Amino acid sequence: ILYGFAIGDSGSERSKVYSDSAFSLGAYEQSHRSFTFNAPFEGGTMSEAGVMRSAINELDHILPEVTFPTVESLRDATYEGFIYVLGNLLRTKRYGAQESRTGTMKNHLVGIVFADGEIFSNLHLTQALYDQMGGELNKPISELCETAATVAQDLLNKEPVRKSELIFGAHLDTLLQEVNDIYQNDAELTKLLGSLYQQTQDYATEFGAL
Amino acid sequence: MLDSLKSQFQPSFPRLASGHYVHFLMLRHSQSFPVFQTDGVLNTTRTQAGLLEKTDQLSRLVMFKRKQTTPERLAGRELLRNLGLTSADKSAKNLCEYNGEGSCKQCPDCILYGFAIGDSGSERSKVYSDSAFSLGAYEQSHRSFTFNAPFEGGTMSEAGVMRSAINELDHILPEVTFPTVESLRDATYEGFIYVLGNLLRTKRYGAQESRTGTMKNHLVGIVFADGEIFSNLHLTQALYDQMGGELNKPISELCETAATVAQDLLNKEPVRKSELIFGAHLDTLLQEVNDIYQNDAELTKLLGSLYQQTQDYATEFGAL
Amino acid sequence: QPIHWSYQINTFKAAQSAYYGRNYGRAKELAVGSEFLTYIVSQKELDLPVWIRLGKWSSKIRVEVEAIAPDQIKTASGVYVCNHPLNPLDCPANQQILLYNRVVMPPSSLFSQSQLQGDYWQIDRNTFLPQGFHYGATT
Amino acid sequence: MTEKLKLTKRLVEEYRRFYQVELSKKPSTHAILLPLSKALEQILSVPDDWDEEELILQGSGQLQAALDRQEVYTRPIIKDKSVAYETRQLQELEAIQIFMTTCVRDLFGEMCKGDRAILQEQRNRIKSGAEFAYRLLALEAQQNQN
Amino acid sequence: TTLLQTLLIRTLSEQKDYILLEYFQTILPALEEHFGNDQTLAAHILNALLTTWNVMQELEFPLNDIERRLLCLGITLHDYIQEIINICLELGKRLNFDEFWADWRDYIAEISYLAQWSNAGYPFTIKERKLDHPLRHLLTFGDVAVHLSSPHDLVSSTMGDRLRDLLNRLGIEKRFVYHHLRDTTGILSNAIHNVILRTVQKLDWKPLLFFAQGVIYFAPQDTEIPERNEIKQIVWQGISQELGKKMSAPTRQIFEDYLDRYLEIQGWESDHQAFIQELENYVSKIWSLEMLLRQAFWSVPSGKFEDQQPIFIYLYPAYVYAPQVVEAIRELVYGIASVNLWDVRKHWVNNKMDLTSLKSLPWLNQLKYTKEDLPFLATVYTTTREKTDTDAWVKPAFLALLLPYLLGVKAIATRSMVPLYRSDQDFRESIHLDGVAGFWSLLGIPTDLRVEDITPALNKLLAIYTLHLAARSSPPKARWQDLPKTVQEVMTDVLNVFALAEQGLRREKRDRPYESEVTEYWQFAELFSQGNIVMTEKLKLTKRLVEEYRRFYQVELSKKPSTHAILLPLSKALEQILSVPDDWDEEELILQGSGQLQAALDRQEVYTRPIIKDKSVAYETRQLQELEAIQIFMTTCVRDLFGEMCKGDRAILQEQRNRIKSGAEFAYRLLALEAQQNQN
Repeated sequence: ILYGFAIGDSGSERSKVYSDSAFSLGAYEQSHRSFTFNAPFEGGTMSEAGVMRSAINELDHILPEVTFPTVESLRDATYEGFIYVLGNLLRTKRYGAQESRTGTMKNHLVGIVFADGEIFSNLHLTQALYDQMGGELNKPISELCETAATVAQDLLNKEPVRKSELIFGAHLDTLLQEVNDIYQNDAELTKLLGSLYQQTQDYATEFGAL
Repeated sequence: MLDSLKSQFQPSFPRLASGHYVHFLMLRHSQSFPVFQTDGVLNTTRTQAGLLEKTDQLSRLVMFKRKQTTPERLAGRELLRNLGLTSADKSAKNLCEYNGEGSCKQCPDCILYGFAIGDSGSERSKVYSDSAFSLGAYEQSHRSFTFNAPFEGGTMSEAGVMRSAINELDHILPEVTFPTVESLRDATYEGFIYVLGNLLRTKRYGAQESRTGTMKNHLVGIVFADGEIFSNLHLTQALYDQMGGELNKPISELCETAATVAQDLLNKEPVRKSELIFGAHLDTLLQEVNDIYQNDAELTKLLGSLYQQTQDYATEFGAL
Repeated sequence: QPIHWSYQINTFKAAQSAYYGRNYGRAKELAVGSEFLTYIVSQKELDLPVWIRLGKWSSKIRVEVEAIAPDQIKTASGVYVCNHPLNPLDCPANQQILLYNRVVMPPSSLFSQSQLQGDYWQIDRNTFLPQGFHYGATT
Repeated sequence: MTEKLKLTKRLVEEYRRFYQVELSKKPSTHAILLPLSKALEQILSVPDDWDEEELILQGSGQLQAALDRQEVYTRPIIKDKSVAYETRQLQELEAIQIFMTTCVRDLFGEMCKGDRAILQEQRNRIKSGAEFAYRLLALEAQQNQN
Repeated sequence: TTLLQTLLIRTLSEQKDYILLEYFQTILPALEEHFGNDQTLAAHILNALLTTWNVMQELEFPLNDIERRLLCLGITLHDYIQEIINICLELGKRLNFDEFWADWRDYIAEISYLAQWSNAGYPFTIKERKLDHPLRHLLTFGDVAVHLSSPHDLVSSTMGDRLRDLLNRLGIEKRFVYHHLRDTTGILSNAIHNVILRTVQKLDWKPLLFFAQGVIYFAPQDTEIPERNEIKQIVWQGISQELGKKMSAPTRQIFEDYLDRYLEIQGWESDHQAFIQELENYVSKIWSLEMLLRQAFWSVPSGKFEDQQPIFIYLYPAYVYAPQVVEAIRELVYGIASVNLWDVRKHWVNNKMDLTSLKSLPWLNQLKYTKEDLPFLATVYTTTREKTDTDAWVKPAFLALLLPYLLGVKAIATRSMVPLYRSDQDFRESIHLDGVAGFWSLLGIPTDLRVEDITPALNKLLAIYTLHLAARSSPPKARWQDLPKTVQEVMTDVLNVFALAEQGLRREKRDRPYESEVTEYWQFAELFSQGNIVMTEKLKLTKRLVEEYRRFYQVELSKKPSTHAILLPLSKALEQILSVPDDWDEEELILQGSGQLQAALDRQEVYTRPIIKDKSVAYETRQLQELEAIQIFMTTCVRDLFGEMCKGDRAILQEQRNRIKSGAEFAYRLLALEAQQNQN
C-alpha cells in the first residue's frame, strides 16, 4: 500500500512514499576513489597451473563523510503508516551495490514538515546548502546538520504551502527518542504495525485490489 | 500589486469568449530526471535552431500539452479537496471524478480546465497552452540509465533461474530548461489565483512521479493582452538566439535573459497589451501570492469565492 | 494545401488519478516540421491574426500573411484547372465542376485538384482560384 | 605565488651550480643525483618534530662535509683557480645554502606539503626526474658552448 | 546476380525480349552501384527503361533491333553538343555499355542526342531519321510517365496534355484509364486491386503503370467503362470466394459502402448532390475482416498473437512501378528467406566491410508465384522463438534497412497491423521503424531515414552485430538479449571496440588475435568514429602514442609476449601520472616520467631497444636519440593523453586506463603487421 505494486492481474497501486534522486553536496573529484580488486586462486596466487587468472579490475567508491541531502515525502498516511515509513528511514543502514560488504550510511533526519504539497527539490536543498557554506564543506557532521536545519527553514518560507507543523531541533530529537522507544519495545511495535496491517487490509478490500 | 490587478479581471465568468488573455511566461527547469515519454522513447522533434533564418536544424525534447497541463490540473483538484470544497466520497453532495459521466459540472476544475460528458454537458478549457521545447539539443540533454529488479533475497536468480528484469530507460538531465507560455482567457481574479496556484504549487511531471520528475517552475513574467502572444517554440528559438547557443549559464542568468527576450518579442506582435508584469513587479506579485497560499483563512475565502463564481456560472450559463 | 509536412504517431491515454488503477489511442499528428498554404478572399481589409489554433489539442500555427496586390491578380473566365484544394459544398451556380480528384474527410470531402468552367482569378501564372465561392452555396 | 608546482629543473640547476660529473665519464645514477640524495636523506632521517630552518643548516653541513669527501674535478667553484680560496668558500657555502633551502622549503615544504609520508612514497620518482633533468641540462651546455 | 536482377529476369520471356534481358544481364548491376546511392536514380532509370519498353511493345509496327539498343542506352544516360559527346563516352564505359554491345561507341552521335540540333562532325549511324521519329517519342514517354505520383496525375492538364499528344504522335489509338482506392488495408486492398485487374482485363484493358493506391491502363478508345453496380458486387463475390474456400477447406452491407466511399474507376457518374448527403450523414468491422484474411492467408495466430512478437515490414513503391517490377515484388514477398545474421556477418567481414557484398547473398527460397495476388502493399513478417524484444527486433531492423538498399522500395517496420499509407511526399523518408528495442535508440541511429542514410545505417548495424557475435555470443545461440550492453559500451568510448575484441579472445580461450582480426577490429573503430571528432582524435592519438614508443621499445610478437610487455612504456607513463600528487605540473611530470622510462628500459634486455641495439653508431648519439625518443613520447602522454583528451582529470584517465591499454595493444599489433608488410 505505501510503496506500491504493478505486476500481473488485479491492477496497480501508486506509491504513497514519494522519493527523488539525491546529489552529493561536494564535487565528484573531492568525493570518490578507485580501488583495485583481485581474486586469486585459493592456493593464494593469481595463477592456477601457471595459467594466469584474469581477475583484476578496479571499481570506484564514494568516500566516507560525504553527504547527500534529501527530502523523501509521504502522502495520505495514517499515524502508524508514518511510524512505519519513519522506522524504515532510521532502521535502514545499507544502500549501494555490494551491500554484503559496503555502503553503510548514517541517516540524520533534520526535519519533519506537515504541508499541503511538495516543498523544494532535492537539487534545490543541495544548492542552497552549498551556497550557505560557500563550498567550505570540510565541517564536522553536527555543524553540517545544524546548518541544514537553518537552510531548510529559510527555503520553507518561500514555498506556496500551508505548513501545519514543523518538527525541528529540540522537538525533533524528542520525537526521534519517542520513536526509538517504539522500535525497541516488542509489545508497542507489534500493536502499532499490526494496526497498520488492518488499515492497509481495509484499504485493499474497500478501494484497492480486493 | 495584486490589489491594482483586480481591475483587469472579469467580475464573473462570461457565456461567450472575450479576448481578455492573461499570459504566464515561465521557464520550467528540470531538477531530477523527468521522463516525457510516449511509445517507450523520449519525445523529440526537429526544429530550426533559432529565429534568424538558420540553415541549422536541432532535435529538441518536446513536453506535450498533456504532459504539463494534467500535473497542474490534478494538483488543483487535490487542493480543493483539502479545503473541503469538493470530496472523493461517492455519498457526498460535492463529489467530482476526473473525466467520466460522474465528473462534476460546477467545481473550479471543471469550468477552468473543461469537461465533455456528452449530451449531459460540455465546457471548453479556459487555460490555453502549448507543447514545450528543450532550449538545447536532445543529444546534450538526456541520458539512459539501466534498471534491474531482483528477488528480495538480493539475487537475480530464484530456484537457480534468472529473473527477466533488466532494461534501459531514457531520462532528461537535471538542469535542462523548457520555456513555456500558459495563457488564461476571460478569468476572474480568483480564477487567476487558482491557476497561478497550480503553476507554482505543482512540482512533478512526466512518467514515474513517485521516484523522479521534479521540476522548478520559475515564472518570468505575466502579460495582460487583447489576444494571444507568441508560441513556446518562438520563445525557445528567440532565447537560443539571444544566448547564441552558449547554453551552459546559471539558472538565474537564464531567467534574467528570459525576461529581456520576452519584452523584445511582445513589442513585435500586433495584439494590444494592457499590462506587463516583469522584474521587481513580478517578484512582489510572487511573494504576495505565496502569502495567500501559506494562509489558511485567506485561501479558504478566496478559493471559496472561486467556487461560488463557478457554481453560479454552472446554473446561469453552464450545464446546470 | 500541404507544402511541406511530416507525421508523428504518438500515443495518448486517460490518467489514473486514484491511488489504485485497473482508455488509450494513437494519434497520427502533423508535426512541427510542417507548412501549409491557404488563401482568404474578402470584400474589405481584414485584421487577420498572426497566431491561430487548430484541432483536437488546440495546436499553435504561425500565420504569415500577404495581401495580393492588383498588379499581380487578373480576372478571366473559361475552363481552368484549380491546382488548390476546394470544398464542393461552397461551389456556386455560374461555376461547374467538369473533372475532380477528392480527399475523403469529415465533415465533407474536398477536391484536391479540379477542372472547372466559370470565372477565376489568375493570382500567379501557376494558380487559379475559383471566383464567387461562399460557405454552403450548394446547400 | 606559483612555487607549489614546476620545481624540478631549478632544483637540479641549483646543485649543478656547485657539483658536477660529465656523462662522457659514463657515471652512475648515484653519482648524478648525489646532492639531492643527501638532502632528501637528511629531511627524512632527522626527527619529525624538527621544523624547516634547523634542517637547512644541518642538511647543508651534511652536503659540504660530503662534497669535501670527493675530488675537485666534481666542484666547479672550488676548481676555479682564478679566485682566492676563502672567496671560493664564500661562493660554495652560499650555493649550498641556496640549494638546500630550496630542498627544505620548495621541495619538502611546498611540493611535498611538509609531510614525510608524502615525501617518502614519491622519493624515487622525485629522484628520477632530477637524474633526467641533469642529463637534459648537460645536453644544453654542449649546445651553448658550440 | 544481385537480388534485383534475380527477381526481374524471372518476369521476362524465353524469346522476343532478349535485348531487355541483356540490360538486366549487364547494365543493371553496374547501374545500381553508380546511381543506387524521395527517389533513387537507379529505380527511376529502371522504371524509365521498362515504361519505354512497354510502350515500344504496343507500337503498331516494330522499330528495328538496332534502334532498341540505343533506346535502352539513351534512357540510361539521360539524367547526366561536343560538351556532352565526351560525357557519354566517359560514363558509358564505366556503366559497362561495352558488355551490352561493343558497337555502342560508334553510335555516339545518336547516343548523345537521345540523352539530352547539329551534326557536330559526327555523321549518324541510323538507317534513316524515319526511325528517329518513333525512337525519340518512345524515349520521352517513359521519362514523363515515371514522374507521375498518382493515377489521377493523367487527368490534370499539367502533365496529361503532353502524355496524350505524344501518344497521338506515336499513333497508338489507345486511351489512358484508371482505377484508384483511397484507403489501403493489408490483404483486403491487395484483393480489391487484383479483382479490379482481373475484371477490367476481360475488357482488353492492359495495365501500364502501378501505384500504391491504383493502376493506369492503356485501353481501347471505343470501350465501355465498367458500371459501378457490377464491379462492386464482383469484388464482394471476390473476397467472399477466397474466404469461402478457406471456410470450405453485416459484412456485405459495410463493404458495399466502403467501395462507394474509397474506390473510383475513371468516368463513373457523380453529382455534387452526393456531398450534401455526406454532410447530412456527419451531422470498423472492415479491419476485423482484414485481420481474418491475415489469419487465413498469412497463417498468423488467432487470439494469442503478441506472444509470437509479430513485426511487419511494409514495402511501399518509391513512386511508380512498371508492370514487370510489381511482378518482381510478387516473387520477393512469397519467396524471401527467413534471414540468419550468422551468414550475413560472415559474407561482410569477408569482403572487407563493403556493404555492396550484401547484394550477392541468397536472399530467396521463370516466375513460380503467378497465381498469387500482385503486391500493391507488399508486407513481409518475422517470427522468433526466444520470447524477448531485442531478439524480436534484430531481424526486422536489418530487413527494413536492407530491402530499400536492394530494391529502392520504402519500408515501415511496425508491430501494427494498420500501416502508415504512403503517398507522393509521405515518401520524404525511405524507412520508418515504429518503436524498436532500445539498442536502436542507444546507437543513436534515427528511427526515420532518408535514402542517403541507409548505407551508414546498415554499416553501423552490421558493425555492432558482427561485434556482439564475437564476444557475448555462443556459436549456436546469438544471445541478442545482451545487445543493449554491447551498444552502450561502444557508444560510450570507441576504444571499447578493442575491449569487446578481447572478451572474444578470452571466450575463445585464445591469448592473442589473428593477423586478420587486428585490422578487422580497427576498421570497426575507424567506422564508429566517422561522425565524431573527439573519438576520431582519440583513435588517431592512440595509434600515434604507440607509433612514438615503438621508436625506442619493440618486443617481438613471434616470441608470444605479454600485454605487460607490449605496453611497458605506456603502463609506466600512466602509472606515474596517476600515482604522483595532483598539485604537480605537466612540465615536471614529463621529466620524472621520462626518467622512469629511462630507468625501466635499462632493466630490459638490450635486443628490445631499437636505438641502442645498433652498435654501428656512436654511444653519445645513441643516448641522445634514446633521450629524445623517450621525451617526445612522455610529452605526448602528459600533453595529449592526460592534458588534452582526458582534460587533465585523473578520474577521467583512471576510467580510461584499461580501454587505452587494450586499444594500444591492438595498435601495436597493427603497426607491427604494417611494418612487416611495407618493409618489402
